[PDB]
Order: sequence, then C-alpha cells, then structure tokens
Amino acid sequence: PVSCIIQNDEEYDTPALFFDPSLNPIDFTLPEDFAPLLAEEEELILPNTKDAMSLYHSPFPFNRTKGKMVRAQDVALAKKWFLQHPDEEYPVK
Amino acid sequence: MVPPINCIFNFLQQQTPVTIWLFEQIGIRIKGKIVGFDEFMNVVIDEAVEIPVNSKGTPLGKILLKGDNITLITS
Amino acid sequence: RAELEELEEFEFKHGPMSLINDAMVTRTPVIISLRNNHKIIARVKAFDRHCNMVLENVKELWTEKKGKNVINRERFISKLFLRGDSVIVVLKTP
Amino acid sequence: EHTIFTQLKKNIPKTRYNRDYMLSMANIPERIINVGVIGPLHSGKTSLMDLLVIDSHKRIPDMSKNVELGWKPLRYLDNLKQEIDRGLSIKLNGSTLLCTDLESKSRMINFLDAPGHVNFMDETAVALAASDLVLIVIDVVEGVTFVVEQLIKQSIKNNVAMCFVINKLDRLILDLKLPPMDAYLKLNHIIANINSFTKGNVFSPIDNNIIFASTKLGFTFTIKEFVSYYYAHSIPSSKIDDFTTRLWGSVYYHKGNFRTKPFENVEKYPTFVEFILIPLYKIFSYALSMEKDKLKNLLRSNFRVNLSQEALQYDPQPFLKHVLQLIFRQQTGLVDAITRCYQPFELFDNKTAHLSIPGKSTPEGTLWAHVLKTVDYGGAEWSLVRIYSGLLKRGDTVRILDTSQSESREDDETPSCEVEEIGLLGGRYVYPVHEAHKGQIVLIKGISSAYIKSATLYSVKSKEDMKQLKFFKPLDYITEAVFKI
Amino acid sequence: MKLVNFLKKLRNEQVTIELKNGTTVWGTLQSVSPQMNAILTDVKLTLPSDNIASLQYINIRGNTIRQIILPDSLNLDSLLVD
Amino acid sequence: IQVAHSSRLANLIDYKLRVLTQDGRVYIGQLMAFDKHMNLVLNECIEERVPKIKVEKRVLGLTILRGEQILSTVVEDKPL
Amino acid sequence: PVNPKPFLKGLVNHRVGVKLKSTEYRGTLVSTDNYFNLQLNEAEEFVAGVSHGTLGEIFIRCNNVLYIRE
Amino acid sequence: VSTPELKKYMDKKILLNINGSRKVAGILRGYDIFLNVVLDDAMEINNHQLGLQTVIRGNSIISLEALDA
Amino acid sequence: NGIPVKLLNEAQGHIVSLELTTGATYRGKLVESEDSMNVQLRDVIATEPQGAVTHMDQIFVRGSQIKFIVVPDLLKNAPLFK
RNA sequence: CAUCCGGGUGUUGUCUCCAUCCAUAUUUUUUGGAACUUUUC
Ligand SMILES: Nc1nc2c(ncn2[C@@H]2O[C@H](COP(=O)(O)OP(=O)(O)OP(=O)(O)O)[C@@H](O)[C@H]2O)c(=O)[nH]1
Repeated sequence: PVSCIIQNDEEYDTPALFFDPSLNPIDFTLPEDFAPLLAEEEELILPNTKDAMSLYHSPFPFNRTKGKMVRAQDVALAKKWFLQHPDEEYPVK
Repeated sequence: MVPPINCIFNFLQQQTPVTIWLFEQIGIRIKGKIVGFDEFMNVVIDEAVEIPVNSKGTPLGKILLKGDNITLITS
Repeated sequence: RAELEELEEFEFKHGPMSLINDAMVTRTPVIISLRNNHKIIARVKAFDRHCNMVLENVKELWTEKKGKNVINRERFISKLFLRGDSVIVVLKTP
Repeated sequence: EHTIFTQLKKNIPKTRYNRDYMLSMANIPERIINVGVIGPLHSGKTSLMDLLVIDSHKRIPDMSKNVELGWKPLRYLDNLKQEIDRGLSIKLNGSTLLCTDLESKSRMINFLDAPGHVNFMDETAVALAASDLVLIVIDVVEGVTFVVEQLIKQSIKNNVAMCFVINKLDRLILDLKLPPMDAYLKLNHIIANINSFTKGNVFSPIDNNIIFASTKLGFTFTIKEFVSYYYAHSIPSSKIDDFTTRLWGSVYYHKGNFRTKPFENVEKYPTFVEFILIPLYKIFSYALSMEKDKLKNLLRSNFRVNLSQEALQYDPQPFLKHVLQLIFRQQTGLVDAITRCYQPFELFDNKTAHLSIPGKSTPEGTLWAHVLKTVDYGGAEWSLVRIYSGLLKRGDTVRILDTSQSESREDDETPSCEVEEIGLLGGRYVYPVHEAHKGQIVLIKGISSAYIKSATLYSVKSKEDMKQLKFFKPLDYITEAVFKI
Repeated sequence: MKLVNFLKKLRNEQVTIELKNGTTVWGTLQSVSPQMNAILTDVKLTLPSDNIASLQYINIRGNTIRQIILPDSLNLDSLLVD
Repeated sequence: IQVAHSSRLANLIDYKLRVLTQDGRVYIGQLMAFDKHMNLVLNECIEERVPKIKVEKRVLGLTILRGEQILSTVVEDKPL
Repeated sequence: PVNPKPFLKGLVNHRVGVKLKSTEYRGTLVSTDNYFNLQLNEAEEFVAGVSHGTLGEIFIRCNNVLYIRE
Repeated sequence: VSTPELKKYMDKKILLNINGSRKVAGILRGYDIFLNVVLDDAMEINNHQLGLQTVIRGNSIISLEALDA
Repeated sequence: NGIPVKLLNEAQGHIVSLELTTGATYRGKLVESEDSMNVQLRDVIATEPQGAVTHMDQIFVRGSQIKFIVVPDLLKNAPLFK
C-alpha cells in the first residue's frame, strides 16, 4: 500500500496525536446530563499509549505481549542485517 | 401534496358550505360553516344544521362537533 | 415526573376534575351513569387521570330483561374497582 | 495447484442462517439485490467481503488460528493460487448470502468482488453489468484518486445506485496520528470531494450513502446504525430522526442543546467529532494502553460489552480487533445503507435499456437471461448468468446467442444446449440448486461451448414473443488493449 | 396519584372480575400489568343466567376489565400510601 | 387439563394457547412471540367459531393476531 | 380567528347542551380542560328532546360527548 | 411515526371504504401520518356526488382500494 | 419493537391472508407493511362476511381495522426469532 | 531418500509444595361505538 506511517523519535514529551510537519496542510433540545458515551473518562491520551502505538508497528517479536520460548541459538540476531541492503560507503570486502 | 390541516385552514379562510358526516352514525349529518381549527380534527362550526339522510331539514344553532366523531368534510 | 404530577393535580383542582375530588374529600354518596346501563350509587375512595375509581358501599342499578319484560334489579357490593371508559356522567345528589 | 477449493459437500461450511430459508427468498423479485463491489487497489474490497462471510457462516475449515486471531487477513474471495501468490485480485469472485438490515427484514444478496487493479478493469465492467448497486471502497489516506473518478462516472453512466465506503480508518489514527480534529477535516475533504464528481447529487454520512469502516480491525458503522446501539438507548424515541441528522456537519452542542452558533461557549468540537470520533479513539487508545481492569468495566458501564478471561489475554492487535467487533456487532450497517439506497423503479427499467434495445416489447412472455462471463470455478468451466425473466431449470433446453450476433437483431437462428446444472456461487465452494428465478446470479454448467465472451439466453414458446424479445449488446470494457505481445 | 400502583400492590387476592361483555370471573390475581392486564390463577368463568366454566390460568386484557370486584377485608387508606 | 403457575405471559412462551377475541372467535395455537400491545404470533393457529349451535373449525397456520381484538388468553396444553 | 378551546373557555358560567354516543343534556357550564371533559350545574336530561330528570351537579366524561350547543 | 406510503396512489381515483358499511370515491390529492385523506370529490355509493373536494378522517377509513391500477 | 410487526414486514412479498373487524377476509401478496399494521396487498381476493367473493387489484388496509393476519408457514423457520 | 539438533497438543502415571427497561388517557392497539329489541334455524 505505500505506508505513510509517522512517528517522531526525538521528544518523548510530544503528545501521541499531533499534526506532523510532513503532512500536507489540509429549534429543539435534548435533556441535560446527556453526553457522549465515553465522555466520562476525560483524556483520550495516556502515558503509555504513545509507546503502545509505537509497538503496534514493530517487527515480529515485539508486537506481541505473549509467546513461547526458543532456544538461545534459534534467535537470529544478525539475520536481519544482510536481508536489508548494505547501503554504500562500505568497501567491496 | 395538500395536507389535511392545510385544507382545513383554507376552508376556514373561505367560510363555505361544509357538510360533515358522523362516525358510526349513518342517519344524521351536519351542514354549516367552519370557524375553528384544532391540532386534532375537532373544530367549531357556527350556523350548523342537522340533517336526516335520504334512505328534510331540522333546526340547529351554533356548535362545535368533536373531532373523534367527524368523518367527512367538503369546502 | 413529579412536576408533571403536580401540574395535573393543580388542573384537577381548578377545572372539571375538581368536583369529583371535592366529593372524594367529603366522601358523600354519589351516583354514576355507565356505558352498559348501570347506575352505580357508591362511596368514592380513589381517583385518577382516567376516572377509574375504587368504590365502597357499592349499589349498582340495571334491568335483566329479555323482551317484552319489565324488571328492576340492584345488588350491594362491599368493595369494587371501576374502569373509566365505562363512565359517562358522574353526579352528586345533596 | 490451480486453486484452493472445497470439493466435498460434507465439508462446505455450515451456515447459521439456514440455506433453505434463503432459497425461499429467491422467488420474490424485490427481495434480492445483486451488488458488486468496486474500487482502487488494496482499498479493502476483498477483505471487506471477508467480514460478511465469517459473520454469516458458523465454522470455516480454511481459518487458521492465525487468520482467526487477527494477524493475517483471511481472503475468501481470492480463491486462485495466482491471486494468493500475486497478492492481488485477478478474476472476480462473489458469494450469495442473506443478511438482515437494521429493521430485521432478511434479504438475500449476491456479492461480486471486483479486482481493483487498473489493468483488470475488464472485470469492473463485468461487475457493472450485474451489480444493481455498487459499493465504492475508498482509502482515507490515499484520498479520492483519478481511478476513483472514473469508477463513479462509469456507475453514473451505467444506471447503478452508488454507495460509498471510506475504509482503512486505523491508517488514520495509527499511521498518520492525526488528532480527532484533524481527522474530521479530512473526512470532509473526501466527502466534500466525492460530491463534486457525482453530478446533481450529494452523499453524506447522514443520508447513509457513506459508510465508515476499517476492514483490518473488522468494523463497519453507519452513523444511523451506531446511534441505534447506544445513544438510542438514552434519549426518547421521537428525537432519533431529529438527533441523527443533527449529528454530522458543523452543528455544536453545549448541554442538551444543539446550537449552530460559531463555536461559542468554551469547548469546541463539532457534534460528529464529539459523539463519534472521540468515543472511537478512546476505544482504540484504551484497548492498547489501559489496564484490563479499568477497560473491562468501561465496556460494561458504557457499551454494555463484556470481555471473557480469554479475551483479557491476547496481544495488542488481536485484542483490539476483538474489542471493536464486540462493540460493533454483526454488520447490519452496511446491509441497511445498501437496502434503502436501491430504488428499482428509478433504475431497473433504465438499466436494461442501456444493455439492449430500449423497448419494451415482449413483456414477460419468455425466459430471458444475460450471460456475462465464462468463469473458472475449480475443475470446471461455468457461465455466470443473470436472469431478467422466467425460470431456469436443470435439464431445460435453451436458446443461446452471442453478443457478436445481436448486432443484427423462423429456423436457422438456433444454437441449443441443455442447462445441465445451476449452482450458487459461494467463493471456495459452489452450492447445487435445481432452479433459478428473476434477479439472482448463478452458475450454469453446459452453456460454455456455445459462445465466447458475452451472450444472451432465451427460451420461448411464442412466435410473437420470438419477434419482440430484445438481445443484449456487446459488453463494454472500460479499457482498450493497446499492449501487444 | 396512580391507581395502577394500587392495583399492583393488590397481590394474591381471590377476586371476581367483570368485563365490558359482562362475564363474571372468579380468580386469584397473581399479577397485573401497568396497563391493567389481569393475570389470574384458579379461575372460574360464569355468565350474567347459564352454566359455569372453570380454568387454571387466565390472562385477561386491561381494556376488557370493566370492574374488578375487590376482596371482603381490605385496608384501603394504607394501600393508597406511596 | 394441567399447567404451571406462571407470573407473566412472556415466561410461558411456546405453550399451546386458547385465545378469545371481541368478535367471539377462539384462536388456538402456540405463542411464538408477544408484544408491548399484546399482539400474538401463533405457530399453528386454528380459528374456532360458534354460529348461533356447535363448533365450526378453520385451520389458519402461522398467524399474527392483533391485541385490540384480543380479549383473553388461556393455556390449552404443555409444550412440544 | 375563533378556535374551539378559546370558545369553550368563553362559554364557562353559561348554558350548554350535550349529545352523546344517544341522549341530550342541558346545564350551566362550570369548567373545562384540554381533554374536553365537562362539569355542569343544573343538569337536565333531554331524552331525545324530553327532559326526563333534573340531576343538578354533574360531570360528563369526554369520550361519550358528541357536540356542544347553546 | 412513519408516513403511510400512499405516493403510489397519488392522483388516482380510490374507493375509500369507510366506517359503518359505507363507501366514498375520488382522486387522491393528499394525506398525513394519521392517514387522513384529502381527495377531489366524488359520489357516495344509486349514486350522488356531494362537494367539490373532500377530506376523510383517519379513524373512519376501513380501506382505500384503488379503482385505477 | 414488536416482533409481530417484524414478522409482518418479513412476510412482504409472500401471499398473506387478512381478516378485518368487519370480517371480510383477503388473501394476497403483501406489498408493504408499517409499524402500525398498515398493509398493502396485490392480486387480492376479497370475501364478504356472508359468503360471496370478489377479485381486486391493490388493496390497502389500516391495521386499526385489521383483526388477524395469516402469514405462510415457511417464515416459521427463520431467521427473525433467533 | 535419509540421519541428526529441536517442537506442539492430548491422555495416563509419578514427584514437589500447599490443603483436607419509560411515566401516564384526545384518530392505528390498553380509556373502546358499547348495548337493547326482533326474525330465521
Ligand atoms: N492498515 C490497514 N491495512 C488494511 C486495512 N484493510 C486492509 N488492509 C490491507 O490492505 C490490503 C488490502 O486488502 P485486500 O482486501 O486484499 O485489497 P483488495 O481490496 O482486495 O485489493 P484488490 O487486489 O484490488 O482486490 C491488504 O493487504 C490488507 O492487509 C486497514 O483497515 N488498515
């Protein structure tokens, strides 16, 4: 789909929901006490929800909060490096 | 479309020969001129005349005939 | 709801449901005409919007009669609930 | 090797809704509507269909524990092995399933998934010769693009009722991270954009021409159908017609009183942002960040929803999907907005005029059906047909005519073949049926050798009708070949 | 205010009931609706000069019931309290 | 004839029901569904009428029955 | 200009007669309401134009009413 | 709450079967949520027309059977 | 909302039978129904209370004056009730 | 075609720790237009 995903990594104290610099700029009454259904809980952003929204986009292991165990040699740490491109500066070596 | 309320209003404005039929009562009819209007079918109708139906004429004064027992209007 | 009730009460006190209320307060003997030809002479106990009534010292009057015949019958009942659509005209004999 | 298909009757997924009751609906012509779904790439069309089926059927053998849970979308319509590997839709595949609107009336509906890739526009047109109304699935992020403009033009042009779906709403909150305000502006900028192309008409969430959905997390809500669950459990019965239309579009709210006033008082959010989006975000944000204590009660106290102890432990995505689907029930919002948008007396007579001679002569008087495409369902070739009159049956002998012939329009006009079998198109499977009726799209085995591409199918006992029955045109395909090998 | 409430309060009473069509109905009121729909048990239907017909359970509608003949002993004032 | 000691109509769903109406007809059948206004869905409905002598009988089938016309309902038998 | 309710209001403390769903009545109007229930004094019961009895103080229920007249 | 869908019958002559075993005819001009009918006048069923246009109350209607198809 | 109403709505299309307060049975394709049982029907026969029958095209009936409606027995099966 | 380092689920045994749903009456439902009298059978 051509991912548009956006997160800013610098200030953790920026909120979770913000309009990124990158984005293009874009007779009768009801009874009182009637309000939205979740209006009772005041803030829709939470201290964790920034991180949680970040985790929600991650490679395999992290996006899950449950799982089984693997042997220590069934974990491939350097396999992810050579599947993605080498970049450039590196010598032929 | 011409609603019933609108029609009633028009009739009232006019002041014309209105001939009302009674609900669940064949033998009798009313004949007068519409003066009043209500949210329901009820109205006041001055110079009314009770009529025995052809299976003559009878004396009658000013009357409000109640909305529930109305059937027909014409004006 | 309470406000509405209060308003209703006020209306009753003022308008055509005042007399009945007064009668109830006094608890005098009263007669009621009814859709089915039943003259209900009785003591009123309860009263509402619908003109339903709780009745004591109840004495109905009608006529069981298959034509041509002339009989006048009436029965005493101790306590009796009544429905309002039945009621045509209530009256108070002083 | 070719396809992933179910070839044994005992393994067909059992249907909760009781198929034989569906077969009863086939007789009444007004009861059924044939609706194809069209749109650009990866808008969720096939994964939209995948919602209706799993809600319809009780157990499906092709569900892995992985596609059931969340992570991988099941794709029922993408039967072909190429489409699975190619990651794409090639050939159109539908399903016939009954679903109730919000009023609880149960209608039988025939879906056709169109492939969305531009090069397959062959089968978007083959979907506009069948679909009575169409769903046009739009991405919120990608906006309404040029290939969207041409789809609505082809629909306006072909006499087909339009209903829009704005899909992939997680990609707004989760990917872009737009605040609740910035989201509603863009829901306008799209909906405001959609109307311009549609000449002499307006769509809007309130009229229920527009549906909000995210198919990955599996929810579809229409602002009517959202209120009927929750906000209609609060305020009296007489104000709902008044409320809903007071929900979308610039109206604000203070306490109990809708006031179009600039934004005055103190707080400002439009009525849509406050009563829909913000309680939508709070569903997201809490189903991720909040504890399972706090959240378990807030679903009971507000949405009247209860999470089982299994649900309390999943994973962030599979749980979020379980919260949304448990809030937004089996989908009557789509089935509703489809039902009320199709007026057959403004359309069905005009559409057949565009597909053939306008007439009309030979009223009734004949079995008259339109052969669309020759579609490959596993191990056999079928013909996908639509019936505009009469009743097909197994064993009948019917006259068939190509649309290469109908350019022209007694003996010698006659090819003839039996109609050997008639199934209902089920995605993975095909369900056998003895007869068909006006309006429903089925699959016949045994017609295929008599034509190529489009065809007309008629059976008549009258020579007068024989003169007066109208033949279909060569079907339109929105593209021309131009690329030579 | 409401006679409905009073009716509700009257529970488990063996009572006669009289209809718009005059049918006398001897039964134990197990319950009554907010709209006067009487639910009787141990019921006995008699007409006003012909033979009797008894039944176990009868749910009579509110619009039909003209007069519910109350029990012998009953404290009315108390009942009438909210 | 025997029957349970219910509180309401709703709790005795799907029981075979005798039903009287203002016109004097007697509808008999299993209550499939009730209403706010006492309208009744009856599974296998039989209208039984009495001309002014002996029971005339008509089998109807699945019937929606309006509560206005309903007088009173009685239990004819147990379930099944 | 003249609606019914205001007419009714005006006609309080004045003679009125009522027909029913039938028997004619005749008495002085005490008061009225929105529902059109009546309360009268010096009620005389015109049984088809025959004053059968003089009841006096009465209260007529609205739904049995047919028409009002002087 | 919902409007009686009589837009099919608009501007067509209808047999309004009315209370007390009576009838009315006439072309349909309008209606409301209570099913009152406004119609351009016709006879009472040998036969005799009264009025230029007529208004029938909602309660009174047994049936409104279409004369025209 | 009323389940009988729902049932009636569902029966749309099908050949329902329909008696009134008058006692004049009809039988026809149910065209349209509303919350108030304001039924329309097509291709409809019309029996008089006395006996005689009369064919007629597109009858409308107001639920107030309707007594009882017979729906076809296929609707028993599914899927309104559960 | 195999070997080898490993794996899931189920049943049983054994071992350790602990423990015996609106609220209300003026046209579509529940505030009824019901009753009385008579003929035939
Ligand atoms: N982030 C996000 N992704 C989604 C959502 N819905 C669908 N997708 C993804 O976008 C792609 C679209 O799914 P499909 O249904 O196969 O797309 P399509 O509509 O079938 O595209 P065609 O090839 O034209 O048929 C899939 O790869 C899904 O994983 C959503 O709501 N949010």
